[PDB]
Amino acid sequence: TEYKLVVVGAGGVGKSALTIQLIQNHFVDEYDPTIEDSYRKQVVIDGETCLLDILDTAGQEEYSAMRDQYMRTGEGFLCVFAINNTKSFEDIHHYREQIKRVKDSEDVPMVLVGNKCDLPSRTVDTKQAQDLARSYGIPFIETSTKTRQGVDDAFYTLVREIRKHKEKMS
Ligand SMILES: Nc1nc2c(ncn2[C@@H]2O[C@H](COP(=O)(O)OP(=O)(O)O)[C@@H](O)[C@H]2O)c(=O)[nH]1
Repeated sequence: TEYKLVVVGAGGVGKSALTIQLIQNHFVDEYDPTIEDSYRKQVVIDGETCLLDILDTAGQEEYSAMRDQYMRTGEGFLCVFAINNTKSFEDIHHYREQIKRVKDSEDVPMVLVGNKCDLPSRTVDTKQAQDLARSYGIPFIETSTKTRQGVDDAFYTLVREIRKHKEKMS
């Protein structure tokens, strides 16, 4: 019943920072006597219990066996670039294409996220990113984990995208 969210993008764009901040504002303890400790932590977003994973392909993950498994298991993807890192924006299309290939689907819930929007050293304009998102047919939102701008909205929007997809498949 859980929604499986995956945060994907180039190294250093802020995927961990986004995910940590989301957990901080949304985790709760749940009573569940069927498990040994009787309580588990869970994240609830827009009324849905959500699982959270980060997909990174560089650094230590250059050595990982798990990339395609992350893509197959995830139900919706936050595709993150940083607004001060043009290469990270150029890398988005590769991630999206790989996800569509691995999932063998043209309809994969996704949201495009331009993180670090607090920074004054912008090299990716809001319009370039909006054009990309429009080509994909997905929402685009700018975020900052420093000011908190957009962070909740990015994940809430992804949850709605997944919900609408699950409604259609049903
Ligand atoms: N200015 C700014 N820095 C950020 C933001 N989000 C993350 N960072 C910083 O960017 C660096 C990389 O973040 P991290 O979460 O490790 O990125 P990941 O490699 O994509 O998981 C760290 O120094 C973070 O503090 C943001 O919204 N604004």
